Amino acid sequence: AKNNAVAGFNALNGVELNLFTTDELKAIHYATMEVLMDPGIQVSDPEARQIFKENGCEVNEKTNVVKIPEYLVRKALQLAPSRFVLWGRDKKFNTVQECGGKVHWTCFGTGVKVCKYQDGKYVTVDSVEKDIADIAKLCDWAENIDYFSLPVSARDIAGQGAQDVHETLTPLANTAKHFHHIDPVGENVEYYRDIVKAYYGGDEEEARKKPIFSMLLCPTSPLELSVNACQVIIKGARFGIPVNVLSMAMSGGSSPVYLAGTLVTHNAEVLSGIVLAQLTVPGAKVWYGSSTTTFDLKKGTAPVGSPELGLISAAVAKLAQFYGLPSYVAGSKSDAKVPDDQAGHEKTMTTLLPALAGANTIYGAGMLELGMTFSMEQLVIDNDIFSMVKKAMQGIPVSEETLAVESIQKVGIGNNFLALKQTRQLVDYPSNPMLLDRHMFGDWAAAGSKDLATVAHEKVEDVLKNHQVTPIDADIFKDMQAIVDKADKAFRGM
Amino acid sequence: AKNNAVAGFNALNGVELNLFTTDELKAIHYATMEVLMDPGIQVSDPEARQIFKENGCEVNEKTNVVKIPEYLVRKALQLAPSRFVLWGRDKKFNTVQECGGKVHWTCFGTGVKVCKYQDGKYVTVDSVEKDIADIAKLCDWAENIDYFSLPVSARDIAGQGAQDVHETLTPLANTAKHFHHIDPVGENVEYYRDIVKAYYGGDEEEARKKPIFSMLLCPTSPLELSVNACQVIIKGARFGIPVNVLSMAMSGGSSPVYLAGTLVTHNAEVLSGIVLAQLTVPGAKVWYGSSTTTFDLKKGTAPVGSPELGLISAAVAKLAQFYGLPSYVAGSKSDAKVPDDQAGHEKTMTTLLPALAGANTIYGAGMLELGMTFSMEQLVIDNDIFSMVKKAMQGIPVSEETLAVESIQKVGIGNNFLALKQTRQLVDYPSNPMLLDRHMFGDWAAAGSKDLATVAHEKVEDVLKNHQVTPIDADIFKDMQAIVDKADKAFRG
Amino acid sequence: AKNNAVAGFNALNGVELNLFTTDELKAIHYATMEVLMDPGIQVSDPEARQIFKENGCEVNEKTNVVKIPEYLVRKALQLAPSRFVLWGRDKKFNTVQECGGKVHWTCFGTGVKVCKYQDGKYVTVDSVEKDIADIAKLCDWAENIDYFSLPVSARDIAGQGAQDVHETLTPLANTAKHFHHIDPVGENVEYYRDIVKAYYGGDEEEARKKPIFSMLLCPTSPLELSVNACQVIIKGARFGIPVNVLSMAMSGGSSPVYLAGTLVTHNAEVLSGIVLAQLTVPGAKVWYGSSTTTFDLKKGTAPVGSPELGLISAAVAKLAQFYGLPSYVAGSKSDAKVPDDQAGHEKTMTTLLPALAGANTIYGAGMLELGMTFSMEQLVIDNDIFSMVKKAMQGIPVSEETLAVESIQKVGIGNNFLALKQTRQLVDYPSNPMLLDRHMFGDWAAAGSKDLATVAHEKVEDVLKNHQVTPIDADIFKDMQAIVDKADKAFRGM
Amino acid sequence: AKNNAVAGFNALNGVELNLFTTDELKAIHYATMEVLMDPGIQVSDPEARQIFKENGCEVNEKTNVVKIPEYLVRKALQLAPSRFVLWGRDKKFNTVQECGGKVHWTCFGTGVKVCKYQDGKYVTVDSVEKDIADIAKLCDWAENIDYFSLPVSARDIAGQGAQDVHETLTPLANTAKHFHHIDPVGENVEYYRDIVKAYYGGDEEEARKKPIFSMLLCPTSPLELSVNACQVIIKGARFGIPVNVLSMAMSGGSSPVYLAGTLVTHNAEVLSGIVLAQLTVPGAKVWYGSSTTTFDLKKGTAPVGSPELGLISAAVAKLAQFYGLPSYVAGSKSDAKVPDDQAGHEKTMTTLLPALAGANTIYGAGMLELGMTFSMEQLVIDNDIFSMVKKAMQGIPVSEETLAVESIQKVGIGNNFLALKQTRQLVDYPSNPMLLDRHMFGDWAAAGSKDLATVAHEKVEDVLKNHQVTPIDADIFKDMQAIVDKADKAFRGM
Ligand code: NA
Ligand code: NA
Ligand code: NA
Ligand code: NA
Repeated sequence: AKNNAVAGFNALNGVELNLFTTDELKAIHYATMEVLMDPGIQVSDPEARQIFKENGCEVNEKTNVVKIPEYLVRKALQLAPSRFVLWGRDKKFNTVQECGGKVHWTCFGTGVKVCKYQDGKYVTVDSVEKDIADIAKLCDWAENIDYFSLPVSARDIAGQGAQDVHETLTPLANTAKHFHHIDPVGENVEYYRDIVKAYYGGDEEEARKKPIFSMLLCPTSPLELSVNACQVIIKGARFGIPVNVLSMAMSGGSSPVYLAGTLVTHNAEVLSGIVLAQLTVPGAKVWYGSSTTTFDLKKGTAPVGSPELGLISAAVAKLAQFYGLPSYVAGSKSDAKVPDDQAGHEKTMTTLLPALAGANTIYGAGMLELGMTFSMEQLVIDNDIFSMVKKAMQGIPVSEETLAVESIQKVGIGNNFLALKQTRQLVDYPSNPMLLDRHMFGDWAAAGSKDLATVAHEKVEDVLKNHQVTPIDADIFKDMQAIVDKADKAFRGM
Repeated sequence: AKNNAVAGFNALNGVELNLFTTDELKAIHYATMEVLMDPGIQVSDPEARQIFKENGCEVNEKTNVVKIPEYLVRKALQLAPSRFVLWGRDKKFNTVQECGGKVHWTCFGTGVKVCKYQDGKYVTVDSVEKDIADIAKLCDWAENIDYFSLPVSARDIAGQGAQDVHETLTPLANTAKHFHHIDPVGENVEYYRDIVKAYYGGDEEEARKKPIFSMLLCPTSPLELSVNACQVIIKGARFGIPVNVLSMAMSGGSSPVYLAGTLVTHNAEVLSGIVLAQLTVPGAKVWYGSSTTTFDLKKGTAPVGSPELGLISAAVAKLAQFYGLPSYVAGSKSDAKVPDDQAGHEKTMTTLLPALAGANTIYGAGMLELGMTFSMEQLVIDNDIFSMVKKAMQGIPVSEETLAVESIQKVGIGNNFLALKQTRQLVDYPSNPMLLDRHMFGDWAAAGSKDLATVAHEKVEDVLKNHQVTPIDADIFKDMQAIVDKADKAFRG
Repeated sequence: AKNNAVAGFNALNGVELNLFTTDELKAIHYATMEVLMDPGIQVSDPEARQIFKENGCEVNEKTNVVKIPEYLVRKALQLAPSRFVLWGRDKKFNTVQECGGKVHWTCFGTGVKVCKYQDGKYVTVDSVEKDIADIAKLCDWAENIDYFSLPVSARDIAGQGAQDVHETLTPLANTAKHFHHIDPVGENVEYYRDIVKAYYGGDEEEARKKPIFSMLLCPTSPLELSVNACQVIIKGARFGIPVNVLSMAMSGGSSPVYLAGTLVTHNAEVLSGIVLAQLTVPGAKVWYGSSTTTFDLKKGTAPVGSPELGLISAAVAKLAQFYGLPSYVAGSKSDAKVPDDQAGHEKTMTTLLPALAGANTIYGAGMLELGMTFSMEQLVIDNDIFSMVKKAMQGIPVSEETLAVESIQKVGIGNNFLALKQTRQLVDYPSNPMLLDRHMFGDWAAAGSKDLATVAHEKVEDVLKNHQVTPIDADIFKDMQAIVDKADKAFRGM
Repeated sequence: AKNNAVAGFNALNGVELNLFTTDELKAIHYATMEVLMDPGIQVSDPEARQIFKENGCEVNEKTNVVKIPEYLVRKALQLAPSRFVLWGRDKKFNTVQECGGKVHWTCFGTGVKVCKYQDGKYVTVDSVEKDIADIAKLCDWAENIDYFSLPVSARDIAGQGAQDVHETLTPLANTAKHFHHIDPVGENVEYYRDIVKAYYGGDEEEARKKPIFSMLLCPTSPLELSVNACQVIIKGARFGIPVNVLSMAMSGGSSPVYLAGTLVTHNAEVLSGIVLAQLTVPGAKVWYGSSTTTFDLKKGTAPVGSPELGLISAAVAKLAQFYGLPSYVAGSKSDAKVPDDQAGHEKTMTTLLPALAGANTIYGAGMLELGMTFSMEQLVIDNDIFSMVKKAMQGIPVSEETLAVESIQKVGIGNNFLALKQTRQLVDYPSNPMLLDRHMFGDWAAAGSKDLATVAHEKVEDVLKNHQVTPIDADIFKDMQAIVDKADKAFRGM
């Protein structure tokens, strides 16, 4: 009968996107190891500078300049786990972060304005702790949004209390998907530790095992570690909070105009963060990350929706895969000041590259205005664009079955597979976009001839008006909120 | 001193995107052959059937089903030139089509409706012959549209005259660039040949030694070769005109719901058309094309701005590089009825994949509404998109200079490169979009707060109102004009 | 949430076995190419010598020695179909023979003796057409036997008529699988053509489009094309019958002691056949075959159960894949004069190697005594072996599901997977040997303490007295049976 | 003239068997570093448990559940040697165990029954310390048996004396080949260390330098480390006694039905044991071993003669080579009760797969009845198979001399090589089995139509009587024999 015995067969599952060779990967490494020694990094916080020294570095106390020897970069890289798991309040939302090409998406972070609908026209308005609750609710419904990252700032809590300890409980409550705090504060890290230890009722061990709060720090480009960042890392490590050491460098700005040199300036900064982490607590969960892009040597902005942002995040991932770490990179971002043709493009352009390259986590969903405004319409739109990607990422499955030769034959010359059994079993196999319109001119017209913004906007309302977000336990919540009030109290007592 | 010597070094220039492995490529191939022997392929054209029979196929004269032996696919593929040049009336538009990754873009083709303006809004009219004379004018200006493919059908010529011969002189007339005729007629291929022999002054050599015109054809899925097709090929071969054998299958409709299967069906049809071409005139200029997409088993239509399409065009571009022929795949399309947020995503998703796979020619620029409308506005957007795509395909160039180690050092800790000499030199290195906005909310708002559609629209006007298209010779034009006239004459006959 | 998106992942399905680098392959080819020009092969038949001569072959008529130019070796290898399919009378037995590693099995062909059981022990007596009938029925049951190949000879028809023609109708009659004739006779090739054509109701189109018969010739080692072999090709190619150009060299005998060298001699012999096949009729179905083995300079016999046999088939298989042709090779062959311990080892040693190598068709199933005797018992035992192989060929399927991390987890430390949901969905996943006894000592002895030999013998009997075979149509059989007679009478007429 | 200058050339020496890609290794790895953290590994022994905690391991003191951080796996591995040597009392038996594909064989261990010749038939009688004596004498002779591994138990010592110590000196005196103790005891490791120090005469460095004693232990599936096992690792590690950290999972019982998943469990277990040994003593010679098999939920037992076992070992050998350590896998085992066809087959299946993948040590020779009985006949047989296995691993040597185009010509069309020089010189080159019969039928019948089993029985007999085992210096044996006494004496003091 038909064969069912085959010899070794080499296959390709999904889509492979190559940006470097080892000889090239290594060069980028060497150049960074050089830069790490001259000039080195400016580590402002003294405690961190202390840890660096103890472990073998060369710290210049008058200029706060540390020189990291490759052997530490090496050692650091051996301590770090190649994988850890982000937890949610609903285990179903858990998300894994592991050295590989297993792609996950998260929303933008962190904007200051919100693109809400006013009198017929969408209006850019200043964000507030409440806007955060709405986004959080929305992203709790968006499937492709694995976990939540602080979308906008609680500006209205500015000089009022612990805005940062605020941007913690709000998210944890308006969603059950893991929370990634983009704006942490080195001195208030204990507050996050507490708020979580609170969720798991006074039990710390549990909050270390099932962490629901992770944070992001930023090496100040070029070649500097802010005191805020040093404490975020150190506290992040010791307590058990995953730490994303993401970078924001700009070709022609804080790093070379060339993409390659830029990567170096980035690698150096991010690697010094990761090093500082493992020297504090070996096995500290870390993220080799980046949001680096290029400086528009003209317009006067940080274009975050251009191929460069895409290529770099793409590359950053490949570098993370090379170092054995999980990647969190900029992706699905746009410089469009509105959800129009451009927006859709730049979003698709900056996400597909990093995804095919295997970015363990791409952030930018729902963002607009080069990271200034956050649009909920743009989000659900992006959240759909990802589904398309996840299909494309399916690439081409070549098997005797998928080849379907008999199938081709049964149908014969000049017929259709419509009736056929197989065709019916694969009704869902094809990509079925939630918001994209695949209708005739009639169907569409006889439905309002609405553009995607509108189609999406109508979706924004619906979700908000009915999505069901698993709420935090009655008492537990008041325990957590306790730490927030204590944080505001502490704060006002200048 | 500084080093200036290096041993063996393996580099990666560009962005390498992979879909298959050899073992898998072979697999696809066998299915394609295993199918080429059963059921086979229906060849309605009796002259074709003879050509096939003449070489060793099993031409069942009563059903027309030809059966092609792998060895004939082997000789076919060893005859078809791996590369051939396209010529625009303007030498500076020449476009090399060669088995490999050298990618090029060409506008969409060929719809029946145009998305133009009216009263503050865009409206869907029905294509005409004055439209083609404009689409051609724009594409002549569009710097990422290497050559011209028929945009929309000159409807005001149906039953009036030879719509095709009209659809030939009009384009060639309104664009120095090359012309790829989407809907040519097998019985009039000689008309075209002559319209060209004219431009060159009755010199059928300069007409061969400089194809300023090429054509397309689509085997009828699944596994059929329409009569018009076989003649477009046979004549195209005989006259020495570049023929593009593009498939039109639809997973879940005319081909297996699966892609691998769909590729087999596509491979089957496209190849046969290639074998038929070669057996006609060894060395005939052919293409391994495809517009194959998936039938939306949930909307009762053919989504062509979907990731499904993207993957198919990209896969075809590989099967193309595999056998050894130039590719022409369906990319940069969208099922969006309006140049909105969707247009971007869809256009980008579908153009990217083939662009990165190495499609030798990607077409669909300007399209909209699954392929019924041609927005002059989207065309320009897509053209600015292609530009961005290009910077992308440059990936990361890792060299001792691009790594800029010394640069990082002269600037050092906490400073900028704005000053740096090297940086002042690379001012035109970073991607610079023509339409895409990258300003602040302020700057942009004080512009009118124009969305890309509106902005892309004002660009069209500017182009149509001021683009100087290199005009055909005065007489030369009147000569060709006649070929169209005589053609229309015979028509009314 | 749970990951459902991954990029470029290279995987290995099944088990891969390598024998050569492309350089060694090419090298072997180069020897072969030169050996064809010097000394060249001896084409005993004039018709073929002519055919060769016409396409540009230096043909010395005084010695019949033909020299083949590389470009012809090339032309032919490009003319031979990469794939063709064997047809059984039951479309549910059809077997695909196509370049690659799609492994298939067939019984041995063809011994002169039959090893049966008489007075308690095993008795090796001479075969008779009846035996052929019994083997045919037996194999029509065995799953792993894709198709049937003339197992033994009708030594009783010897002298009474044309045995080879009887050797055609009997097999085609006792089994509805495909029939591969190991002993065709060049002059009678037409008799086969008709029995088949007869079967199809005279329609030759159907006989050519659905070959129910195929045959194998043999280059005469070292470097000779016997007329018998020449006619089989020329006539096979013309009629439309799959021809198997299989070599039978012997290291230390008709080829060097080394194996690399024996492969050259073989390669030279086999290709010369294909050159003929294609030059006769372009596109003729062909098989790159071998059963070459090493000679045991010590024992004076050419062992066909030695590792060298296995090594050689494996190599030939690869050589076929190199030239783009389907392969037919030895394997699953033993030298032991009875189904004992030796038997099982040699069977495996020679079937395992060629199999993991991708041989398109392994033949030798149910054979004993250096290819002299056919063992009804060893055929079922072997058949089951082919199963344990098909399983082994699955190797390790590594996917998110196979890794089944959750599975290991839900079960947890110090527990059993016994009553776990997934375990019960894979109840039939493991290898389930039909003969090989996998019972405790107890359960076995309480079943007669039967060794594999006897246990087999019993399932042999059951299969014969109980297996049904799709009979050929009454009307048709007499038509074919008539072709047999028109040949027997004509044989006697001398 | 004749060339003797050739540019770069890629060659494949032997046969290569693949199973995973790197992406797939990384995959299997992560799942092990995922499991190694959750659930974790239960360490029964507190002394070892302390060692884990000491080195940053999170111990759940109450449940005894140790969570091993990936970095401890990485560090453990960096410490472990990539090679070490096994010594025999006879310098000529020294066996190297090194990361790579250098294959070696050792007898099965450790059954409790000896298949011996009763009244004309084979009987399964319970073993005794004496059995070990002879089995040791047998193996000593078997050239394809690198070193000896306690095959049967000194059953007649249970509840009478220090059995395991009897299972030490006994093997050691009845063979000069290295002895691997399959079942050592955590509280007697010191007796062994002393006994060895005795052979060398006080010099412990000699005992460290030339270990003539190694020992194995088995983690408890799934995810457990019995008290005894832990002590084995620790003591062996501290004394400089190699230690085989061999796992014994069962697909469908203690590990996922799938093999990928099972391997993951195998990995977690076998690694933890490696991590322990290392943390206890950096540089402790160890083994990444396994005998994990499948479990026919049907037959009611775990068959160690199935293709599953075959694949598993192979898979484990690769993993072993992946991590840089030596392998000790199960192979050359059978489920058959009597040495019949099944034996010879199942043995070649389980032994060939690992030999090819390149197991650094394969063990299962001389075994039958799913690991219950130890056949002395099957032993001499398996050993002779390994010879055929060894030839097979020679694959095809492609070279100017091996291709031998001159030789092919020197002989020419239709003439043999038997008379040729190159042939008479290579008379020893082909595989020459000791028991596999390659005689024609006639010669065989004369020999008395003896199967392989009995011809094997006659060989065992011939060996047990006449093979001489090197005498341990009489005096030294006294010293050694003495320490075994102190082992018994002490034993009765409880
Ligand atoms: Na694939
Ligand atoms: Na590059
Ligand atoms: Na696999
Ligand atoms: Na070799």
